[PDB]
Amino acid sequence: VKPKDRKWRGIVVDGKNHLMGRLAAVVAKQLLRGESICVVRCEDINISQSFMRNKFRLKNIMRKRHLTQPKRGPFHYRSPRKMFEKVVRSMLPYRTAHGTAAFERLRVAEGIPQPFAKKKRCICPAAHRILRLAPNRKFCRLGDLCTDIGWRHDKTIKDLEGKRKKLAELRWKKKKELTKLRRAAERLVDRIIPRIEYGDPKIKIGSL
Amino acid sequence: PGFSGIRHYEIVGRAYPTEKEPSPKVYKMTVFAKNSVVGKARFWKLMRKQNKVKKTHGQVLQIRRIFEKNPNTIKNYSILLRYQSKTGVMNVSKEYRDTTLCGAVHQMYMDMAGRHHARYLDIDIIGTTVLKPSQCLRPHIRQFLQHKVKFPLLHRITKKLPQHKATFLYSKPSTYRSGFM
Amino acid sequence: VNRTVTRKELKKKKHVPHFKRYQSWRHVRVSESWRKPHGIDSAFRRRFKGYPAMVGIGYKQPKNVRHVHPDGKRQFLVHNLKDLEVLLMYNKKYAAVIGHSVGARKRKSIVTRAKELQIKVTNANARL
Amino acid sequence: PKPIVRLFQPAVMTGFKRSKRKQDPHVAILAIKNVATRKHTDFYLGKRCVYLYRGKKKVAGRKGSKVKTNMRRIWGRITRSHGKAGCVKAVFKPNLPGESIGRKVRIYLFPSSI
Amino acid sequence: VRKGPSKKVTPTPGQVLILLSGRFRGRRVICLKELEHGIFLVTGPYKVNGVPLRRVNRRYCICTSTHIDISGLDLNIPEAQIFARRKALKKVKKALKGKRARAIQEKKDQAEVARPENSFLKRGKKTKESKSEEAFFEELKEHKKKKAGFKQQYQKQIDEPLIKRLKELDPLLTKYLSSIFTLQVNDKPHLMRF
Amino acid sequence: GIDKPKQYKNKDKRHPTATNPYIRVLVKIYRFLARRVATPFNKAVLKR
Amino acid sequence: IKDIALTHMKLKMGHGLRHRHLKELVAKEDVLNKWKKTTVARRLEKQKNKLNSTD
Amino acid sequence: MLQNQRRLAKTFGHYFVEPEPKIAFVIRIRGICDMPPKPKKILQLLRLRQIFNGVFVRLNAATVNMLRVVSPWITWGYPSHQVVRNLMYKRAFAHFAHKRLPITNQLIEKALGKYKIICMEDLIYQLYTCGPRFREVSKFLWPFKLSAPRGGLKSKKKHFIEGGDSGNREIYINQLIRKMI
RNA sequence: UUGAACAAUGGAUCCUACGUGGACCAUGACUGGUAAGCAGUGCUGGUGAUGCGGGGUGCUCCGAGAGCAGACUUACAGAUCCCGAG
RNA sequence: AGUGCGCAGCUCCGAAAAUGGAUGGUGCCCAAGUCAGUGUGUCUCCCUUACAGUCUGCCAUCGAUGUGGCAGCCAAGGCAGAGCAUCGUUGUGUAGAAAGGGCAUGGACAACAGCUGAUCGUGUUGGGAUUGAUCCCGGCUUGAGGCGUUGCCCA
Repeated sequence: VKPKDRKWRGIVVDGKNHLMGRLAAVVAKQLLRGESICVVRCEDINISQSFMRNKFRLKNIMRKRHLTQPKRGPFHYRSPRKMFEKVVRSMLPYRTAHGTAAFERLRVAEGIPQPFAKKKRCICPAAHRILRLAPNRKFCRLGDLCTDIGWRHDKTIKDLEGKRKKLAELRWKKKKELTKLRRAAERLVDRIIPRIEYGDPKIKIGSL
Repeated sequence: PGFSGIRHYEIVGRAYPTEKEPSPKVYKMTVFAKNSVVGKARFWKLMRKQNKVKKTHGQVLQIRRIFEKNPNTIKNYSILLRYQSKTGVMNVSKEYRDTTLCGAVHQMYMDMAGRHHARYLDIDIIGTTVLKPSQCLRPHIRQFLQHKVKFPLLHRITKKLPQHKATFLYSKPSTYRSGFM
Repeated sequence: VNRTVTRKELKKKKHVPHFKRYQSWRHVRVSESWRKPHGIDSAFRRRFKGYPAMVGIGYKQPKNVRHVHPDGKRQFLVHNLKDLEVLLMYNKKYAAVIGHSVGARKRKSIVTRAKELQIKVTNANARL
Repeated sequence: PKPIVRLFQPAVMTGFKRSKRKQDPHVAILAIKNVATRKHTDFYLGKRCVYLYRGKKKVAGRKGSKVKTNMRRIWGRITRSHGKAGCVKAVFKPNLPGESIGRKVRIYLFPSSI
Repeated sequence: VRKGPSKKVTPTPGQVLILLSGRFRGRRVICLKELEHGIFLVTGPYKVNGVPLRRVNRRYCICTSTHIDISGLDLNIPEAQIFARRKALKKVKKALKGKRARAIQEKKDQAEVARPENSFLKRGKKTKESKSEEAFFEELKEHKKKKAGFKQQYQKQIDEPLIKRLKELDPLLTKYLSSIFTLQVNDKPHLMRF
Repeated sequence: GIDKPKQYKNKDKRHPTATNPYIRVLVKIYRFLARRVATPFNKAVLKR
Repeated sequence: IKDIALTHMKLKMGHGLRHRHLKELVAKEDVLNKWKKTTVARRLEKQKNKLNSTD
Repeated sequence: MLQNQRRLAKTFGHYFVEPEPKIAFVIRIRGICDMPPKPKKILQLLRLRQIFNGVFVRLNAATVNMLRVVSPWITWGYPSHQVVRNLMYKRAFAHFAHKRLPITNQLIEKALGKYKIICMEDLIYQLYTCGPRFREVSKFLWPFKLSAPRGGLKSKKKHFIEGGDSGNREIYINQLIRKMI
């Protein structure tokens, strides 16, 4: 991991199965409240409507260009991570000092790179697609939309994620064995010193 | 249901006895209104426009808020109403399973608002009645009129207080559990 | 009364802002000294939301502390030993400010006599 | 070393008292950790709170410690609640700085009444 | 099941308190008695906690639900001699404007404050000075030394029968008081009873 | 704000416009008299 | 139904059973102990005991 | 005695026509800008020149026909005995000597002794139960200033019957005064 | 019962220096015109002369009216985030 | 149960303009759309805040009362359109006005036994006072072929 990211500490949010704008808004409010957040797996973020509807929405968005010089015009990113960063930017007051401080606390990433794969990632219940969208309703995928408008790196990240998942499975099995024998150690000590629990009327000044 | 924000009144009124009419007729309305102010309002809105007796020339003898006798047994209330639309008036018969008549009336009002964009002051309750389960003609009522209705809770979202609404929830949820936490 | 104003009541002044003439910061011809705006479209005169303060009487301060200095004392411009002898009985309310033109020879005598009378001279150390 | 012990609750300064387009820099809004309802702010009502920031020069430290430090302190009090989601209105002296927003503030358990 | 009315949570003699601030943060002490309204004499024993005979505001301590049954212990202390005034020349900065309330609520305070004594030259506090920075420093050292030695008398006079009582009561209380109270990430003060 | 009635301004004249100090002395005398004798005649003379 | 949560057990009873019979059914079927022995009961009890625990 | 009459009527199946209200507390809910001339003049005559100012008025033909025409700017209602008492003991000032003086028993004796009224209890009695000297008491009183109510108003613009906060709140003005004191 | 209510620091008698005499906006009260951010009117209120809260922005809408401050509370209207308030 | 007429709510078509663009942006989809209800002196979450309402302090205005030595005594005030004490009311403003109150400039008549070579005035830079017009002072320049404060009058 590069030095500046070795220095990194914060919360890691699994962006998979999340509604894009609700995610963005939760992340934005928390960044303003001063949290550092890294929204990981931005290709697996969900958007609330049909694939074709969102494809046409992105088409009409990218229609907007500065006619005198486009290289100065609205930038329309092909990466899911960068699209998400722009939605979060829009939710933030990025044209102030505290607003740019929040936006620089934002730490969006694609796939799951290393400083964040070494960390416990969470999910926002509000903004979660399963917990929010009715099953009746349709939804799309940000990586699908981004490969539709370009973004040649979907499969490149799919392979890397498969590799990461194999390593994670190895570590998960080792962790299962270690938690087995850690319960073993706990019971071995439960023989020596019985665990005193909160549900006890014995804990008092005439006892103890 | 819970807190039908509606109180039932059985208002009784007449006109001030003039010397030509020393005993004017007496009318008794049944009004489902938020409070007694709105109740008496509706009573006089019917006194005028059905009897030419005006709030200023009339006289309320009783008001009598009515409380539900046994709110622990479910009844099937059929409400006959009429309401005004953008076009003219339409007659409606709807029915609701509820433990209280005021409950069924709040249910009717919110249902009419939902389905037809009707409003309280644009709905006028014609008679209400309680039906034996052999007299309910709607499907969404006849499906619960069985004795041992039974169903699971499948895509549940586990309502929880704001005190412990996890903003980040480092665990993995599951929409199909029993949902104690 | 030969009574100095306390710090308790000096700190209860009412925060007069730093009034300025509007747009005295655009031009060096427009001086800093206040002038009531008489413009027809003036947003300052119309008191728009984020514009500076408008000189008024609400900012005027109580009689007990108005013109009192952070010393707690009012000032009196003296040029003679006569004026010191005038302030003889109010050495706690007033402070003898020597006039700026009074020479060193009379400043010496004023400072001497005023320190015998125990009147504070705000500009005691002026010329030698 | 001596046992370093924690007798405060962290909060975040969530800006000043404000309407949509104007603000009151005298009354700061603070969101306290794990406090997410208005009922839970009755504990912290009245407690003292300090905002810690770092200067460059060394200012005098604790009263009687006679050692200086780069930390600087703005003390205040939690005066009331703010809304329903567990924010409080606190008043500081001097008024909290502008780069205090989005920063941590310690809320001590004194004056205690339990 | 009875909610009951609200009461002023207040320290009692023999109640375990938790100091909220000062040199001893979060240490558990035993409230001995009240000196002034809202100020209490405490000590988490200097052998158990290391907290000496000390005073505390009712506002910088948590009143836990742990009562020690301090019955039958000699708690008599010369509070004025032990804790000096530290503000010499008690109430003279300006010539007394008169105390011109004549019977009640000024006289009943002035007489009640003319009753108590004064920590004399040894048990009082020493205001600072230079005397070549040392002729004061050394004498202050031995003054402090003898004052501490005079306080140790009463402190042990309380703490020798007070430890013999808490060990007599149940032996884990000494480690209960040796342990310091801290907040961790999952502790919410607005929900913690005491 | 308040839909005000007219704030009271006393119509009557209560300061001598005369520049003669002795007319002012007479105004002083008859202020004293209209106060601490309070007869209609004294009030009239004060007015005049 | 958003406010309730379903426990693993069930009784054999008709609609609107009076207290006279419902209390004897819950007693005979031992629903309180069969509930207190569950996992959710113990999670909730540890939570509530942490809550009401003294210093 | 009124309760006994109601008891007897309910016992024997009669109608107790409740005595029509005599006093009403009137509160100015609307502001002062954009005021039509006749409502402006009638609010002046009612002494409701400030927003959230209240006055007691007698309810008869003359006063009601004014209350109607200025209703979009006022609420009014029939206050309870304890609401009258709280108003008098916490908000009442004398309109005397062209000043606004805090009510005292000596000031009441001076301004109203002519009518055998000596104490604040006399004022409260006449106000609640009009009595002969309601006019003199109410004139002696200065229009109550009340704070902006806690909770707040539903909507200034509608009528109380329309969910808003105007017109006649026959008994729900106690709920409003309680918020405004 | 001093013979309707409510209000009322008010009624009478005068003198006198000015600015203004381009208006405009809103509403089944309308007239001309197909209509107009058109032209001409009526009642009342506003703008002009008026800031403040909201309507993103806006001379006229909705609230409310403006000495300097402190505390509390609200109006209109609001609470995904921007942006205080679920 | 099936088949007809219809009637309301939302949705779809009807629905086309020229820089790229606008429910304000983001976005939202059991909504963050829409229709209702509910937040009760009571509510696990009905809360936010205008220069508006309430209370308080101060400023100013317009008044009321007692006075403005014939006073219980000191302290204060002590110029009768002044001052003193208490209370009450009211504070937007273009044109316009004030027999409302002040700041400031040149000079005459007067007062300050005013200041000035132990350094005037000017200017410059800091400080203090003032709601403000503006006033006072320290430093430096500078050095007089001087200046200022109060009343009043002529501009």
